[PDB]
Amino acid sequence: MINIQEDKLVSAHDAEEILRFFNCHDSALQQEATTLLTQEAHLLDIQAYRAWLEHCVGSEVQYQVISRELRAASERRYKLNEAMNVYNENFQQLKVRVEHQLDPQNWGNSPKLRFTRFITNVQAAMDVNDKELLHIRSNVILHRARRGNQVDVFYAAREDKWKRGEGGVRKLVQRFVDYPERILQTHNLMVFL
Amino acid sequence: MINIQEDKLVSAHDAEEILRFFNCHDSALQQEATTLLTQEAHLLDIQAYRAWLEHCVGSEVQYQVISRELRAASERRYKLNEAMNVYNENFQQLKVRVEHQLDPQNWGNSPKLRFTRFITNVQAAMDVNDKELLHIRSNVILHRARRGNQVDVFYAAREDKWKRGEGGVRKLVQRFVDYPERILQTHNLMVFL
Amino acid sequence: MINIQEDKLVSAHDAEEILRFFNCHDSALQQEATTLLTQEAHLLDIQAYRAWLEHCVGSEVQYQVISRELRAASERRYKLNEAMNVYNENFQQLKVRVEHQLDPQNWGNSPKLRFTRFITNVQAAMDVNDKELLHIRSNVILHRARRGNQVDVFYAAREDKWKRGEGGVRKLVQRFVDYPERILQTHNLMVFL
Amino acid sequence: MNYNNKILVSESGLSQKHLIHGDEELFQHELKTIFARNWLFLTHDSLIPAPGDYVTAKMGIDEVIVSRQNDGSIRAFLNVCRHRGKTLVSVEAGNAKGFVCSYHGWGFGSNGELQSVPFEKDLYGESLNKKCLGLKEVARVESFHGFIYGCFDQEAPPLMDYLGDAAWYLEPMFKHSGGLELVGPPGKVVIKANWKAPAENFVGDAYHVGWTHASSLRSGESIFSSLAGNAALPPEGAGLQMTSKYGSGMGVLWDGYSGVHSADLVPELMAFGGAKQERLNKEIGDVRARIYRSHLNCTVFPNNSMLTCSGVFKVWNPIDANTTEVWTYAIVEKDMPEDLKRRLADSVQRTFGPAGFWESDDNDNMETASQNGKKYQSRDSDLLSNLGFGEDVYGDAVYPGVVGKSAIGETSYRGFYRAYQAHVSSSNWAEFEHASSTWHTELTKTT
Amino acid sequence: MNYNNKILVSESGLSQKHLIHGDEELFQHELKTIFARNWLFLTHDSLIPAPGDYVTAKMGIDEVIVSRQNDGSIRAFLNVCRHRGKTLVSVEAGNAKGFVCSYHGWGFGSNGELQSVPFEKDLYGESLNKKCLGLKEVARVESFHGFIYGCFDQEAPPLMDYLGDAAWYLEPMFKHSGGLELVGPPGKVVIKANWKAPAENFVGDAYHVGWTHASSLRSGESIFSSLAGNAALPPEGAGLQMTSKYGSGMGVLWDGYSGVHSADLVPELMAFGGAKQERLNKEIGDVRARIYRSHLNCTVFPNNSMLTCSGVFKVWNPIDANTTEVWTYAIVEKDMPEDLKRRLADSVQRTFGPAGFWESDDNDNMETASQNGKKYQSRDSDLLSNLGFGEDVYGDAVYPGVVGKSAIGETSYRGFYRAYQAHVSSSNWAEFEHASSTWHTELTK
Amino acid sequence: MNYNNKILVSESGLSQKHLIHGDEELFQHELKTIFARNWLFLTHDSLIPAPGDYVTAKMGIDEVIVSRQNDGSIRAFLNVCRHRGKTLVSVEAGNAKGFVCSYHGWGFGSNGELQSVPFEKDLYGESLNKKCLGLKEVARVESFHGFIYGCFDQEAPPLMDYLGDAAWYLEPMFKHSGGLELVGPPGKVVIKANWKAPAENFVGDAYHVGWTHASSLRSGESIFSSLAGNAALPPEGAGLQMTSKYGSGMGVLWDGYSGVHSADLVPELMAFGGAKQERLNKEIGDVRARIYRSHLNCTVFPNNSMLTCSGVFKVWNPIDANTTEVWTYAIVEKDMPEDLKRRLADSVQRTFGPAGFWESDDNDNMETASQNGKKYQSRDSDLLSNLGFGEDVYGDAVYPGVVGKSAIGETSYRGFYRAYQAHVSSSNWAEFEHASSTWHTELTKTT
Ligand code: FES
Ligand code: FES
Ligand code: FES
Ligand SMILES: [Fe+3]
Ligand SMILES: [Fe+3]
Ligand SMILES: [Fe+3]
Repeated sequence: MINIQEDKLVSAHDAEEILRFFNCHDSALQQEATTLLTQEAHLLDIQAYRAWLEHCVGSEVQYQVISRELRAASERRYKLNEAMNVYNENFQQLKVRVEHQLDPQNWGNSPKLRFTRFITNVQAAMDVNDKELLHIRSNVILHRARRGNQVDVFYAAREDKWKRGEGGVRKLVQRFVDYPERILQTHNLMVFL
Repeated sequence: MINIQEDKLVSAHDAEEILRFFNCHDSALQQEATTLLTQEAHLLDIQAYRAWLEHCVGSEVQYQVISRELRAASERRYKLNEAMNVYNENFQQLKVRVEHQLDPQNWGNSPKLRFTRFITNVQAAMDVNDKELLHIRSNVILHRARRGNQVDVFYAAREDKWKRGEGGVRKLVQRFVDYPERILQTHNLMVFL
Repeated sequence: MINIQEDKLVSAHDAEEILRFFNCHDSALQQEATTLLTQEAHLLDIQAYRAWLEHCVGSEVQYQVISRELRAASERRYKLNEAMNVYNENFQQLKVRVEHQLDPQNWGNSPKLRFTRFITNVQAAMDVNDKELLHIRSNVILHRARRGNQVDVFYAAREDKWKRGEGGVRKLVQRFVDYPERILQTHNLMVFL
Repeated sequence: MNYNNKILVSESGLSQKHLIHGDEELFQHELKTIFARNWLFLTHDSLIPAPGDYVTAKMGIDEVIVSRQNDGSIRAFLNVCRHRGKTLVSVEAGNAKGFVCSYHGWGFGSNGELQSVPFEKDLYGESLNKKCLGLKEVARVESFHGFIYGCFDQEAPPLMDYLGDAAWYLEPMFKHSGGLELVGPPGKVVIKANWKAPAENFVGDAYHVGWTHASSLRSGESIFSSLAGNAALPPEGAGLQMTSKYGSGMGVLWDGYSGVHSADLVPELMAFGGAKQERLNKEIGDVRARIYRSHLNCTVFPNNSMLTCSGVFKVWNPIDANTTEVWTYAIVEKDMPEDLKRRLADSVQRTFGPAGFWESDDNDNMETASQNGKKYQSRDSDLLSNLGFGEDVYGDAVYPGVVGKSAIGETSYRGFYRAYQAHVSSSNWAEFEHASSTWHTELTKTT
Repeated sequence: MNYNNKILVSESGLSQKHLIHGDEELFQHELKTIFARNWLFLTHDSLIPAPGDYVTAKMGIDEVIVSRQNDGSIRAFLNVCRHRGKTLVSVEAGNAKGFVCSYHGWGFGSNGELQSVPFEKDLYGESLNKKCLGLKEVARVESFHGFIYGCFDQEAPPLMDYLGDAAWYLEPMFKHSGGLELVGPPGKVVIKANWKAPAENFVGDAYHVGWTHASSLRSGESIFSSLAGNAALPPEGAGLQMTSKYGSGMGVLWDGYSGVHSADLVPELMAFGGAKQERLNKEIGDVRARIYRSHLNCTVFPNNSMLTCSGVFKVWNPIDANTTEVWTYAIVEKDMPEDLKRRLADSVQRTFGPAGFWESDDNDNMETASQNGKKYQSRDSDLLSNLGFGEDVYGDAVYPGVVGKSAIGETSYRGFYRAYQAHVSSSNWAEFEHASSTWHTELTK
Repeated sequence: MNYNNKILVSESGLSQKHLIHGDEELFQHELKTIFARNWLFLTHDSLIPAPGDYVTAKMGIDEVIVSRQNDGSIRAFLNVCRHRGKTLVSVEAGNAKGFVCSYHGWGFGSNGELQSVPFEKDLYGESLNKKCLGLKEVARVESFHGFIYGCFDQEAPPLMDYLGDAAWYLEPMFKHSGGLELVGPPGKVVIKANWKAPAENFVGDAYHVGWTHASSLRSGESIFSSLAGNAALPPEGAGLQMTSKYGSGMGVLWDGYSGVHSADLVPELMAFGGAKQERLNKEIGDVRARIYRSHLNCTVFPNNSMLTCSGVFKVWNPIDANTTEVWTYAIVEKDMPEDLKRRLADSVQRTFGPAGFWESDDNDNMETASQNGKKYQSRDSDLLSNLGFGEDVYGDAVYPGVVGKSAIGETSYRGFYRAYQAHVSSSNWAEFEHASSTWHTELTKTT
């Protein structure tokens, strides 16, 4: 496992997550995970946000994207809020964002936007305590193009928890992203990672 | 399934395509599809275009890449040609392009180009009527580098149809791409997506 | 197979490599390969370089990244050194690089760097002669972000050999990269591809 | 371009040349006459509360280190080593008593002094005069109820005088509320717009809200929802606009204490602000206590904007004429319950942050107005800001400054651009003063 | 640089300074003296056929809305709101009777008029004079057999006169064929070249084809295939070159009606052109009917180029001195069978579009000649355009303009850069006309 | 700016204005007075040994073709076709007798002559005067022990005279060792720094090593390991610094023959250099034979740097004021064992190439000092280069040039920037010569 006293660049949080996947790499879980992420990305890419909300997102979801302030690697005293939430949404907050996307007076969505998502590095592992809860980690490259020559590419690691709800449908109950570029160079972060 | 009267951003064509894959996600087909796309990308990356034409492309292929004109989300009256063809090729048109690539007086191919292709999000589903015909969807990031500091990166979703020919070899019979950036910023689109 | 007298753009080296994977595409090998590369990418991304050295890299490793001089497609006389080695490391040379990364006086690692790796196109095939030796080929997109608005994306094809050591753990014994952009536009190539 | 003569801004601020949003040469001239001369937002007490706490901030295109000293005061210094010009600090915030240059290891104090040089005695012997080699210091650093501003020009007016008539409107929320705190870290995003496009938008633009933000109004169910798509006009007496001598101004929307927050937060915010308003009636009177819980859309000249009550606090950091780095913080009243502070801070970022659904509606507006200022046929065109002109007053018995007595207008644009044109055509503060001696008369002219 | 005194183009157009492809200050001066003064391609009747139809287009770096009015006329306006300068329209084409600015909701008509302002009566009262707040209009808008051009300078010559002697060569295909239609949408790509590189290449460069395009000629088996790799020279009398007062010019390659199309389309095209040429002999005589079915490589000054018969139609939209956004459309004769139109249009994009295998052979030529114009030691170097000089005539009995009587030459470069130099060193059309009073004498010197 | 009057470098080179690393207009003036005027590194005999061998190289921002002629001489030509200006050659190296432009097919010889034009007789007839249409030629091409430099200005001093006093220090390794060879292909990387930042760093900066390279020093176990993190100072008499009339200069670190190379290579290198030194004692005396096996950090004015003994050879190719394309080669002694040459070359790239762990430690130093030179408050600030000033000598009996007798100092900065300021404010070589008539006196002023 990771010895974070010797591996001095590793955070405690990163060491915990890798411990969860380096053990169990079950083949049926991998294929389920891959299928879930590929279908979720397809829905999002064709801008079927209502369907995304209905079929992929759990009602107890926490959908969070943070931006972490840059601090000295040796910092030990300064302890004010470390991060801000770019997203920190519940299901109703997502629904407001979906309504705003589909409103015909959302002027920025004419001409229609073009989205293409590339999902890779999928890892899946069942939670020890909650046997209906699956931890899925994956990485995404998201390309958004619009209005002729505006092109914005987002990159990120996604730490998800997916849970069987009713129907036996595994739905997103937590997504956590620590956005890797501190200063966004994509005009905004108005995309669903 | 997608209700495009509620999911107002979705096109009819995109709603059709997702219907085909959200049902059948057969493991053997996925593995076959992944192998096909990985080997096709490998051949193309090392610039083995004759072998690509021989082993991956069907004689009845339609190889098409469009660029669609940007129109108002609420447009209903203007109905002139919506898209132009960046590619719209039959087998013989592909052969002309492959001869042009391998000709020693193709001055643009010296120093040799470098190509690296990233294929993700593979989905596969058998056609309902033609049981020899497999629908494969995948996304590609294509990196092209040349002449020291020229770097062009292409991004797209590919809708394919692959068919068993003779030998039992599954070959490309249709590729359709709706290129996501309307104004290209890569100097040209002279690569095979 | 590739006929390099007809497929004139293909190098002899590229022809050989594709011959090794176009035959054997064993499913258990593919999953093992995929798991190896995903875990290796995970360790590198969280900057657990000691753990990477301990669990993924063999003691006989040759870790090599070249930059190849741009020459005429038709060149046949000039035969001086074709490539320089950006990396060409043994285990001890990797260890010095890992110490340098973890040293607290490595000023360029404060604020902490952010790394995300996207591994695709995984191919695996057992060596004909050494039955403990697995050839793995994969492509990588490496995103490196730091200091607010510095963003460097690296793209490459990796030709690896992974060997079972003691414990039955498959470890890296050779990585070869021919870096596709001649002039680097990422400030340096100080990342582990 | 001759900046002494060129009329970039017409008389009374009624129109501006479109090239002001695109001309790179004027951008470089603003670095001299706007950003080297005026008061620029640095940080808040709440971000550097203890001795040695520091943040890095931009002042125009320069970067400074802002540090809490041992005696409680705040000093700010160029983030540039005095030896061979390396950037001294490469993080956004921390705590330290000194900053060591990683090039040759020169050690500076938190007080900007050059305290050590590696091997001084063997290398420089006695030749190095360390007293003259302290970090270049920001001459003026002052506070407005914990909000810290800096200015490189020692002749600038005191910060309170620079706020002019605008301070009166801000004081109910900034001061009589008990005080605000700034919630960090800020969201940071680069837009392809001139810094003046968002600055003008926040200073005085209530006109755009129902049309630009129609979808955000309709999806969120905030108190201004009924404006979506211009379905209704705010009622007679819904608010006011003001502007001041040094350029700051704002719009006032009476009673809108929950601002842009969605329905989920409305009831708690309205209850909290109504209760505090009831206590402030006795301390500062009915009018000021009502300003406290009224939504203020303000720009503090040149490039610091805010929405009181919504709690949005913005810095439009200039990069070049079509590039601006937007920093977004939340401002919260110190005596709110901690849970409500957190939710309000999240809600500020949800609406106006990097993935803000309201802020994203504004991108195309800002970016194309700015980029069209580079286009040949638009450089010499006039951007109009005449709405309400002829009805503004000065010297009113209740509301100070140049005031327009209606919620929707362009009063604040006119005062912003009048001060802008006076800076750009002046060499120093004295000349600005001379050019501004009839400022309120020029702005109320036809009235 | 003093543009009144700087010789950028030498006498008779024989050479130009290499900095004209790289200097940003001269690019900014070209906006004033080239792109605010001359006629620039906007659209065709076939892309805005019905009342309300509109497209956006560039005019230099400015962007305009080009709209079909209710009376059948066409007006073009700057795509910029009269209030606080937002871009009014953000799509490339559509149909509407008005355009609403999404910033504050000002509503403009298709005719440019400010028709409504949200809550005008409560906010502006009677103060807003909407009649003075219409969209800034393009002063001159004129058609050439359906091809619509605009010009911001009211003093420009009429479009027909500005075409001067080039119109004669274009009329067989544009007018006597029955008329062309433009097939949209255009492919759009950005290249790292000056807008003059491709414009000069299309106006007069038949020299480069056999060498630059050797691989495309050999792969596709088009009618010029035997030129690949300079294996042959076009025969004596294979074509001609011409140039005209205001800058437009072109090369003629006798009889090459299938132009650059590969062997799959050759026979149908050649049959279609041969049959129409047979009918046009009676209408407009043997010479003009043969020009109809001959390959014309033309540039309409400054930055619109075309290949008739191949059916390539290009706009070289300037972005900066080393950046150009290339728009590629297809042009097709209205009376061809629809299936042959479609195949011809796909073929135009296959050879010269965004993934054109011919156009892609030209990128390094255009981009490195342009970028080398910034390099210190090349700024003051001379780019040569003297091939054929001393052999051009004017006033010929059959072919009008300054004409060089052979297929490969640089006559059209010299006319293009003579007109370019007279605009750059002139403040208005009157001074251009005074600098061009001996234009054909300077070119045939 | 007026560059006769504009004084960018103070007297005796003690300080420079920080805008020299960021001003785009000064960069364009450096193209005229630095890069069109001085000698620039092209290539080595070892990379173009046979007739027809050629490489492309940059000279400032221009690109040239450097070709070995049939008579064994070397000629260099602008890489630009004489017709319509296309780049002629698009590869980095090869062997050919001629170069054909792929635009219209003009064929040029290896000697720059226009030899053929497609269909000349039928198209041009007798009108084309091919003799006047040869490739524009670099006027001056000279060799220093196989190292080939080019200069566009025919008035320049001979290369040996331009090396001035620095040639004495280089000659033990470049000439009396039996000669060096350059190992190609170079690593090529773009950094966001001004070309002067690395040039200054290599010419004279021993001061930064222990602090900037602390982690490299401590991870690899080279002969300078004990300097890591400023734990130790090099002993009295550890080295020296020098500078010369035309700007070239260098530090000397006595006996450091294995240079930056890690423990793996140290013993072999130390044995090889000691043995060669022992034979050189008799040929050139003790002092020069010790200079041979002593580490030299040198910049050959303006933008060629090297580390002898470490074997690093660099070209800092200017792109714009904050962009430089860095070329890295290895230099090895021709009589070393081939297997040693290979390991030394890989070790050069390991420490200073594209993924060099030492070179990477310098990036932030170079890039932020360069980029801060664009910032408004730092343009007119002074970068200091006064360490050791007042102790330099000239005319010493053993060590020629302007010499500072200690390992750590800024003597070589002063001489680099003195020559820089004399070029920038002159129109030609005669004026540089007039401005440099008291060059050593100005540099040793207070000694
Ligand atoms: S640049 Fe800071 S100590 Fe030298
Ligand atoms: S900018 Fe168009 S209505 Fe205001
Ligand atoms: S540009 Fe070189 S032959 Fe014409
Ligand atoms: Fe807004
Ligand atoms: Fe061509
Ligand atoms: Fe260093």
